[PDB]
Amino acid sequence: MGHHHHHHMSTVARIQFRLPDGSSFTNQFPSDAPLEEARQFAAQTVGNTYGNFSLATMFPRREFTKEDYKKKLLDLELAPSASVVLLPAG
Repeated sequence: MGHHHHHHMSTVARIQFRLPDGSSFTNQFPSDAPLEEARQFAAQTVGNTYGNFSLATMFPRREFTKEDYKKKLLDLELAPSASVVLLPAG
């Protein structure tokens, strides 16, 4: 685009966990911390409600795989902010 200044403020990522309810909750996830943390954190809240929900990013909409969870957050460019999409099954 036209810049040459990256990495200076911080080294963490921000994700917004949404849901069918309409609202969403924002959390703090480092650029290295596992992505599953956001998944388990949301699931731990309700315990058992969504069931078989699917998590994905807003754009460019590429879906999430088993590797996306095991790996870090910034691995898929989540910093400094990102959005998710819940696809519950019931």
